[PDB]
Amino acid sequence: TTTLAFKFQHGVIAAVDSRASAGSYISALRVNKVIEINPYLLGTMSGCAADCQYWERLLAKECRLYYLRNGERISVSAASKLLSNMMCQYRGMGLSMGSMICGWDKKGPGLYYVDEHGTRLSGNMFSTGSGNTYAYGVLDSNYKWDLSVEDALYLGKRSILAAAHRDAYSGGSVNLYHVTEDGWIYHGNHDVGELFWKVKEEEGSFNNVIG
Amino acid sequence: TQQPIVTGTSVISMKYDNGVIIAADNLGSYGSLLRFNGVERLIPVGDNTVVGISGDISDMQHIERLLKDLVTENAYDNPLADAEEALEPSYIFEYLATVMYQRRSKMNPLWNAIIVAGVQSNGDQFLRYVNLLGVTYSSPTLATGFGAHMANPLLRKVVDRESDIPKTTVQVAEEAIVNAMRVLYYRDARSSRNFSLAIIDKNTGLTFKKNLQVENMKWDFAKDIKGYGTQKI
Amino acid sequence: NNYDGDTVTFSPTGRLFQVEYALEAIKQGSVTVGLRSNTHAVLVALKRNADELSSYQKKIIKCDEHMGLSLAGLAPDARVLSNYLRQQCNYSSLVFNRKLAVERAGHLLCDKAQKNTQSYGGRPYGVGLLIIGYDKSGAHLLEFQPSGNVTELYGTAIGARSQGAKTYLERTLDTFIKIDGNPDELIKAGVEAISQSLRDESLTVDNLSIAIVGKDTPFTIYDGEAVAKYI
Amino acid sequence: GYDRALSIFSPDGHIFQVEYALEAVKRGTCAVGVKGKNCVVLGCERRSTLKLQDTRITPSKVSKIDSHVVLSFSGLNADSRILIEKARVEAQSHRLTLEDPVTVEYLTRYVAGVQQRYTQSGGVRPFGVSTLIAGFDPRDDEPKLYQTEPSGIYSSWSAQTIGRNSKTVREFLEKNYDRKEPPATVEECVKLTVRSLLEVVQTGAKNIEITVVKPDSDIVALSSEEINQYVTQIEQEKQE
Amino acid sequence: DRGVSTFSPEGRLFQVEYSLEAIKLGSTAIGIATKEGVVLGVEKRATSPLLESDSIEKIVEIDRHIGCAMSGLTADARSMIEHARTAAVTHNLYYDEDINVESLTQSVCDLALRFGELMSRPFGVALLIAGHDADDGYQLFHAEPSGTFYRYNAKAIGSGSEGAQAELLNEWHSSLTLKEAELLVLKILKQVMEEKLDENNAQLSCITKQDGFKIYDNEKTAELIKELKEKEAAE
Amino acid sequence: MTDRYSFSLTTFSPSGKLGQIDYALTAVKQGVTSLGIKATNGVVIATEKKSSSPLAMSETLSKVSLLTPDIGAVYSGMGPDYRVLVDKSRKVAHTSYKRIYGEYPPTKLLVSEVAKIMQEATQSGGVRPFGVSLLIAGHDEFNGFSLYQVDPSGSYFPWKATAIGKGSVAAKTFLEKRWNDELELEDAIHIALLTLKESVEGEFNGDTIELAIIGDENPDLLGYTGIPTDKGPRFRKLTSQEINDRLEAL
Amino acid sequence: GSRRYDSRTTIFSPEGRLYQVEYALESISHAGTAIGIMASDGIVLAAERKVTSTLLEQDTSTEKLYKLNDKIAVAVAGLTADAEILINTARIHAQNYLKTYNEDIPVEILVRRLSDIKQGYTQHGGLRPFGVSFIYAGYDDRYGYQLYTSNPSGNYTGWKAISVGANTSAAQTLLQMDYKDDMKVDDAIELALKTLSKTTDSSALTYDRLEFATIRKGANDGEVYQKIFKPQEIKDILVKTGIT
Amino acid sequence: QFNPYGDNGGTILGIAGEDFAVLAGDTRNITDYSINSRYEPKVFDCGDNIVMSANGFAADGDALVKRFKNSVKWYHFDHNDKKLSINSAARNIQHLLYSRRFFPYYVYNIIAGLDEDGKGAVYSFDPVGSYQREQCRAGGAAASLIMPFLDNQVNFKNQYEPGTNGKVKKPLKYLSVEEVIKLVRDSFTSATERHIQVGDGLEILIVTKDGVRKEFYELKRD
Ligand SMILES: O=C(C[C@H](C(=O)O)C1CCCCC1)Nc1ccc2ccc(-c3nc(-c4ccccc4)cs3)cc2n1
Ligand SMILES: [Mg+2]
Repeated sequence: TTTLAFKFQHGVIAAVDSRASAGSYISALRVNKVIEINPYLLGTMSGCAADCQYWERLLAKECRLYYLRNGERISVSAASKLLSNMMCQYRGMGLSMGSMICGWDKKGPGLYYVDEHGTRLSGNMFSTGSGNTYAYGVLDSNYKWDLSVEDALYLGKRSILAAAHRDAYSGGSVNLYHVTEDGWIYHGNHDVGELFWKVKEEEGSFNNVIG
Repeated sequence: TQQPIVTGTSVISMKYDNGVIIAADNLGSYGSLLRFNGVERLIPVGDNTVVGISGDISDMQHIERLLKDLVTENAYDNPLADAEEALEPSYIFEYLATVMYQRRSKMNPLWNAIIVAGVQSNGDQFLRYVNLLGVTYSSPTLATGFGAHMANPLLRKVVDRESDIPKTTVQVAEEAIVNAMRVLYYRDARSSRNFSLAIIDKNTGLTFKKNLQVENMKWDFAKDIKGYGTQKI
Repeated sequence: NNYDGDTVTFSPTGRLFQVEYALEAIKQGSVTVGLRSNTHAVLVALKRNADELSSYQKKIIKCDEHMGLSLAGLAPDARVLSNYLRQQCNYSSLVFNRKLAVERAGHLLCDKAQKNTQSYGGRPYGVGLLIIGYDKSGAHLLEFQPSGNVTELYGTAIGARSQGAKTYLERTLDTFIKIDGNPDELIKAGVEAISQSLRDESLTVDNLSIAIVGKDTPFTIYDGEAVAKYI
Repeated sequence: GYDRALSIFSPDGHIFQVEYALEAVKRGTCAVGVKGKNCVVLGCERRSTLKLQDTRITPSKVSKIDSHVVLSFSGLNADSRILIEKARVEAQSHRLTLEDPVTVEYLTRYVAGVQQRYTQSGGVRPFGVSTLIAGFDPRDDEPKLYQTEPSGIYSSWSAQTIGRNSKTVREFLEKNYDRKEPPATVEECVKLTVRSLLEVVQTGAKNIEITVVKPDSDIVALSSEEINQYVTQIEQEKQE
Repeated sequence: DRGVSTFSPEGRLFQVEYSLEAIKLGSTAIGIATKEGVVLGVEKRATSPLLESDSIEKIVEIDRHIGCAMSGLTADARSMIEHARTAAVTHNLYYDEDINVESLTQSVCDLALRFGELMSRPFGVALLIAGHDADDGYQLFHAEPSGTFYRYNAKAIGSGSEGAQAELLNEWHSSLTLKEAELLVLKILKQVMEEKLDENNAQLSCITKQDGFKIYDNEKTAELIKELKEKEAAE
Repeated sequence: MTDRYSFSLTTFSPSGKLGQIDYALTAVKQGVTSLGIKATNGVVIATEKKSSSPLAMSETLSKVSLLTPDIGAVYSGMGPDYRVLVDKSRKVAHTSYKRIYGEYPPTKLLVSEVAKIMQEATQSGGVRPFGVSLLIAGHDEFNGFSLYQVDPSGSYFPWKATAIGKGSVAAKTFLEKRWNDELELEDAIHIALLTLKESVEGEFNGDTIELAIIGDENPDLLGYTGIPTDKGPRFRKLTSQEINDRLEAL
Repeated sequence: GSRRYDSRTTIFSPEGRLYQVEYALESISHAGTAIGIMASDGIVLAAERKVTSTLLEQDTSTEKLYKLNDKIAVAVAGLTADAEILINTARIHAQNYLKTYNEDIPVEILVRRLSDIKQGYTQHGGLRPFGVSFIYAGYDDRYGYQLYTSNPSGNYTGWKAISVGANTSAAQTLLQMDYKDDMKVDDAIELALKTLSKTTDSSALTYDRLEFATIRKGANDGEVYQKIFKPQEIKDILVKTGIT
Repeated sequence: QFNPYGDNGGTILGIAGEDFAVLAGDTRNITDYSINSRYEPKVFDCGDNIVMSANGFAADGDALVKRFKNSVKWYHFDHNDKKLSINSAARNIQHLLYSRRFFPYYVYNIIAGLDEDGKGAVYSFDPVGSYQREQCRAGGAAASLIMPFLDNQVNFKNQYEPGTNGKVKKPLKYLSVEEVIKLVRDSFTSATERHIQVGDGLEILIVTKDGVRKEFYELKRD
């Protein structure tokens, strides 16, 4: 698995892979590792699929109830905290969940990392899963705040591709998302096999691989 | 979680054209010690069902009491207790299966393997298995423990699939069961010569045979076997 | 008088007034009829509306594929008792792979209602029920009173003006019991029975509610244009 | 446990215990709340039947629930402490779970909910307390003033009074307070709050307490001399 | 004294009947169901001119497809609304769909008779629950403290209810538009209210399939009031 | 079932009276007279053995009870209420003191514990107050000899000498004239016997009177030897013969 | 059932008063008068024992003045048994605070805690309230010397001088007349005894009918000392002030 | 020590068509190297045009199916006989599975039916409740043998159009029910050859707007 998310001038980008494995066997080529909590909130998935789905769909329940009670949309900070507090109850019981809560609120674009230990970190850039090291390399060397939406989408896409290539448990396809103040926008499913050959030619990268 | 102490070995059974047959030996083993020789492991419930139990005997005696209490409870405020609202084999089995799965789910199992044999109201044959894990399955032949490894192969030669059931008579089925019990006595170290056999027929009802013995055994060829290879004397 | 403040108090003549007052709530309720043959059992219920803008309160509740009832009195109490029946029918299926006998269902309702008549703090149920069903001993009809009394009958009626329908069924006893293998004729007899309890108002399309269960017929409820056939 | 239903309906559709709790509020000392353009002022009556009192240590009538919200009341004093404690706990509980301080509306809704719960729970009686809750929402410069009562209903007010002779001071506020142009400054808002209490109080000495709450957690309580200057100026204009 | 769950000699629960008297003292709330939507309107009834009327919240959102109006002891409604919102969202969690209006109403009514010696008394508030689902379309329910709920084409609750209900008897037909229903609620509210109806002491709302539940602005309602005055002066 | 009386049965009346406590005190007034006198080197407590029938063996009914080796008690009012209070008093001396500190409680603290039990019956749900007044005499190292009275309310007072029950008013007057701060134990016993004779109608002897003392340590009543610091109980119940001997010198 | 016999101790009257609290206050008005006076250099607690006997052991007796900790004491008016229940709870609370924060409990915090317990008995549980009124005399390093009172309603207030129990109306008038802010402990001692001597229902005020206590910074250097007066010491101060 | 879990073998396969869906599974039940039954049904009609199979530990599989069938029954009671949509059933099953997050149902579950637009639908679950909608899914013992074949013959993976040499993929043309059943039968016949736990019989449940139909085929019994 490889997931990432970063803040920038024009919101936040969220990119994930699509592979699921049972040992060496690839049990799924195309799983959705982004959860649509609400039209202004997203959540990545790494660790146990069941734990990520259950607790984040339950976070959505709680974020919706918030809106009904207060007539206002919940902040990214508060949503991330509610989630981290759920993890804190099954503390030590064996849950496995690593996610990044992406959204836009009154303070602008927001991004929090949350894991099963109850950890909750605010930051401009995060990446989780077995392939996060490969993604961080591409991100750290190409990231700017002055990024255009077009270039930013490509960065997160190219970063997943880097991990899908090297990490055996990462691959399948890339799912892209862009979060604006008017909500999140899905930017499609991109097969890694086709994307790889395309990027190699157009970029000139992956010279070591023959095509 | 426990361990079984006093145990009962194989229970074997099969369907035939008009009903079912079930059998089990009369031994209660204490490890390698053949401690109790008069143990009945086939327990009739009414005149249409026989429950055959293997594994822990103390848990068997507990199940025996649950079934006895089930009959008592079914008769309460039930004018048709000996007729339309009598206990069916399917009712008795599902009850036990519910109990077995609940007990394993509390990590405190009844250390048994059970076969419920009987005939339903509509004359249909009933034969289903359940064990300490709550695992259930049905087949034309069913056997527990060693019987699964040695008896089923012999009984499946008579009834290999569903279509063979109407072609199988009670004399043939009983002959196969009795032969299987002899084979288990030859080869199962926790078996006894003495056993019980029950037939539930849709016409002749429940026939319960006690104090049966394995007979017509072949041992004479043993006299010619000498040494373990090179010895002649 | 002095002995009607709670359910835990007998009167000097040995009466339980709170139970009798609960029985009174049934008499205020809208009429419902029950009757059976040897093959089928039928419920017929006159639904009541609040006004012309309002809907007609539902009277019949399904408990299982082979069992259900009609209500007269406090509707929320019928929901509680019908929920209990649904669970008991369901316990019998899941544990024993056995459809719950109608007679045993009556015994369970009796015992549940009884506990509310002997304890302090609680109250009796304020509803009467007519349970129909088809089990291993054929068709059945039961009448439930919140006193705890449950009775197996060929036919009956409860609610306001129910005495008219009950007399009709008492005359027709020998006829409708013989209506075997003919669901429509058995319903006709039920619709004709409930008609003996009507005054001023008549049976319209959104007024009438019918239910049936039988040998090869799951418990099904008929409302709206589905009962226009019988008007 | 003691489960007895004390708050119940009567034949005419009244819950007498809740209504008798309002009579306890009627007995309590007068409390008033007035919101200006950029502030809210809370005025409170102190009955002068009790002298030889130590005013340093005596429980003050206005209580801080958080750094940005205050609560005053009329009715049973002991009952008010329980509501204040619960409110203070909820304020910190909100900051801890949501990472924002409570809004004035939220805090009011919570206190009102506690009051309501005590009108249909077994073995308990209603709070004999009405509250005035005032403050400013985080990063907001719009004044907030709410009222609660034993039944559990709550609402927002441009200006409001509760307690004994509240009928009289509400009469004063209704004719003196203009919605189109509220007290533009702190002075005007305090002056109007003192004027309203002078209709009922008796002597303008130690009988009037004033607490000014401004935006961004700026809360201060006026002293005796500061209030006395308002009392002096009001009556000197009145002699005409 | 006497039990809280006691039956009267007539076969009614004393406490339930007494709570109905409290609802009669409440401010008027009216609901009208049409094939274009359901309209909900309420009398605010401010006790004083200093009370900021926009803080009076007697019309409430339960879900995007379900709205609710209240009359009686309005403080009692808060826990009922909380339960309704939880039930609606919980069902969406379990079944990935909107919940039926009837099922939501039934869930609220299950609380009603959970009182004894559970809560100590019945609720002293009635609710008009309006909404839309794919199975039964636009619906309006009246939820009482007895645990009973009736569906209605149109319904009025509160102090001016029997007068308003008689008026709704004559005016309602199956071909009403949404605009016609809006004016009809305003007309009947103006008739039964003590004070003169305006945008500040009365509130409108509606539920449509497209836009969901919406509370009307005071500017939007003011225009509908002006439109009402002119059409009544037209004959 | 379940105890559904979770509310107080003792409440304030408009006049500020707690009725059930007052009525409990009235029950104590009807009770047989008992008294206590404190000396310089001891304390004495006494009462009449009012036998309900001559066929009854009054020796089996003990009105004067040992609570600890150095503390004793007597009562006036309802006997059964006393008996259970003695059971609880004996137990609380162990659970709330001896099992913690390894020694028996001082008189005042055991009295405090008994008082608490009696106060709780005056406020707790579904109970009536105890219908007894207790006189508790005792000794401990740091406080010396002491005598306490405990009422149904749970209030307790230390006395030099006092009386409760039937003829308490007359007996307290009799004690005021005779008591001084220089009395020896034998003098206090003599005064106790004189005081008690006034309230007794019928037979007045060792078989109809119950009397005990808190005095010197009794090593003969300890039951074992070998530990110097353990010297025996200070509580001792006088025999029928021992009482009669002092009635000849009366 | 049981409902029949329930007095309903926690309900409002039609006028908005708590019946049992008002009746408990009526009980307290018959209790021995207790007075507290706060000075610049200390606090005085004086209290009258109720119609005693000559055979009562006074030197080991305590019905009015109790020690909560080294810095705080209370004077009692009402049911003594009820007061001891609350006193032991207050002693525990003070020790809980000391264990938690390693500092002596501020006076008001202790007073609020006890007053909250009293409040609870008026709002829930169906039990009768505690028929007790306290005068709290204490010291801490925030507010210095402090006097408080609490009553069965659970309401508490601070005072410069205050009385509880019998004849508080007469007693409060006398205190209000002669009290001044710059007063000292020795003067306050005299005022307390003079007030009791005029308000008492007894024929004459003697040592055996009094309990007395002071809280002074008259302890060697910056620290506070509690002095529960002995019978002989009460007899001496009565002669000194010129009452006997 | 007591092991509450077991492995009853078996293999299941779900394929979603354009306007239909199939859920197939072998009928062999086993423990270790023994056969318990040559015909023990594993795929069930649960009502509302939904089929289900919980493969793995048969005791947990029978319990889950039994509970879901019950959930359908109560959905009708509680929501006015409303039809339970396949997406709603899938979400419900997630919550049934996660109710045992710490003592899981040891089964891989698949359901099949039609969505609300009438198109074919398959949903696939893990033991703890992760689920997602899929086109093709093989579950159980021989899942790793079958899925690669389905990637190739259903989704035409690694297949390109002759002459272009890798430039143009093979177009994803829709499959008929008859074409799907062939791929199912060949999948199980191949699995039966190379996997000892697969054999005896094959039962297929086909779902269309007309209802649920069954088909049975013999497999090798060795
Ligand atoms: O997160 C991880 C694994 C970790 C990783 O690769 O870094 C591993 C590190 C290497 C050792 C093992 C752990 N896997 C994820 C992540 C997100 C996931 C999101 C959805 C799914 C879904 N799987 C089904 C599904 C699958 C198989 C069968 C049936 C259903 C449905 S949805 C699976 C997901 N699996
Ligand atoms: Mg094979």
